[PDB]
Amino acid sequence: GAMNSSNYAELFNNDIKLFVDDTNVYRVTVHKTFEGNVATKAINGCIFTLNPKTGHLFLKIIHTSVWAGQKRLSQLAKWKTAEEVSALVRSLPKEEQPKQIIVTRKAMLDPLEVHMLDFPNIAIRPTELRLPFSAAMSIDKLSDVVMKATEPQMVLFNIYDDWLDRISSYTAFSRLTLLLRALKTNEESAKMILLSDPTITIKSYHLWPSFTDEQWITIESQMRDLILTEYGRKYNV
Amino acid sequence: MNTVPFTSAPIEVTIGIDQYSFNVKENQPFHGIKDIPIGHVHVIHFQHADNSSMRYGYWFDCRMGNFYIQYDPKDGLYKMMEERDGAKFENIVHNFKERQMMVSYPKIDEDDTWYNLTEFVQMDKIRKIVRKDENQFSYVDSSMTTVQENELSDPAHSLNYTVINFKSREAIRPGHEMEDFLDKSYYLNTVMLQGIFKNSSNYFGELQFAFLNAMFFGNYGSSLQWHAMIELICSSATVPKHMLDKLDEILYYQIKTLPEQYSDILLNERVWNICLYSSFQKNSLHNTEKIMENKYPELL
Ligand SMILES: O=C(N/N=C/c1cccs1)C1CC1
Repeated sequence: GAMNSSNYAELFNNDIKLFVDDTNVYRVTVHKTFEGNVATKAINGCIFTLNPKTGHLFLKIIHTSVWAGQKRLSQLAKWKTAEEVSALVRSLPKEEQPKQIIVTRKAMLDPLEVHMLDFPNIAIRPTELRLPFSAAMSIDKLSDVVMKATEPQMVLFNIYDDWLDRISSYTAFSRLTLLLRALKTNEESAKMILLSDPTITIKSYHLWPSFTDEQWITIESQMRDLILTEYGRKYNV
Repeated sequence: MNTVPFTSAPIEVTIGIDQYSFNVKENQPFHGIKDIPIGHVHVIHFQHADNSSMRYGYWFDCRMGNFYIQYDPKDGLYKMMEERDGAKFENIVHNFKERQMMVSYPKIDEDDTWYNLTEFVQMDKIRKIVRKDENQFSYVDSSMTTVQENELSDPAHSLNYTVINFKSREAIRPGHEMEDFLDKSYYLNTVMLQGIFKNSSNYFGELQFAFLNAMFFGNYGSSLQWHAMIELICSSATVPKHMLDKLDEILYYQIKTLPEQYSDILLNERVWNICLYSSFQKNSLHNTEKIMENKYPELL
């Protein structure tokens, strides 16, 4: 059924699975026209498709050309997502195809089920988890490749860098979700916490800075603090 | 002007004949139903006074043979049978009519209700949905499951309705996923109408049979079939104008006939709300929308 706090360890077992987040597929700026009406301008988007066990990120860049001459784009965006995920599964060797795909938004269930009818043994699941994958475009190197794309493109990343050398997938996913939650709640504050000390750099082949185990504990503490403060101001609590 | 005689009525029972019903007492000198209109299928149905929770009956057409009812004390039910000796049968009906121990099919001259509910229903199509080839009549009851329900366990006693599944390869053309899921016109027109039913009369005949089994027996799988066939039309942007006009008449009479107190268990809120207010055909079913809004505004 639905993925929740009760069945959380299932994310780190040996059954291949992917999270799919469609939040950043269809992106617009809203603006006034010369006549004082409102119009949208699409900007490049991305599908966020993540193996939470390995950290492998399949970032399908959605070029604005996709939307030209199409109607009902928020509806089309869910179907285009399902089409691209389906195309990705078909492109993988059988032994690498996922057993389950977990969609971060319930509106993706029907489009993905319909595109995956050919794969009756792949389970399409919702989740009760409120995952902060919308904040993916706060990761500077991911934002860069999306906004520079001139055509449809798939780019592969490891969102955990080399962390799995030192920590389990459970711990790596917990750190990822804490960093993205912080970036979603107060992007400027989160980015300052990550990039303030200039001695700690981001390797060319990495997304996040090269923190020692001790520095990750401090960073993780600074992120939890940022999130609780912002909760207090929100709810006047 | 046909007759279905009864050997006897040994157990207290409610007897339905089409949309009508009457009570018979244990060992009441009741010997059947006369003046049954030729030209239509009919259904004779039973609920025992001692078991209100179960309903069973027989679809038949008096043009296909001489049929009678006889209670079986072993299987504990009223059974339909064919009498192959026409002279013996005429001799039996004449005697019971002379002694006036038969109820008359109580049709009002003005009243087209039964024609209106059975317009496209044909015995040869009933016998393909309900398979018992050695009989010319078809048994249905409350508990019989559909082929569709069975796939999600005795095939011999199932309702073989045409399987409709909006999330199936049959329903969705490779490369037309979003188009075919949001506009079911291809599934309705090419797969079902051209492909399986051959024409809209056969499609309507199955829709009308499914409703009647849902109403008369409380058959849950029949109710699911009726709603799926309405939803397939309502969710299609491209339907022939004659089909929409006929569907509106069909549903009007079904909603008019439904018992007011069963509106809650016989009508699916989601399907009706979608069909009348959201679907491509939301403005196409004037007669149906008016009777539903005036009779069951709570459902909507
Ligand atoms: O669940 C049901 N119960 N209906 C009972 C009835 C009793 C007599 C006629 S209908 C309907 C199939 C959906």
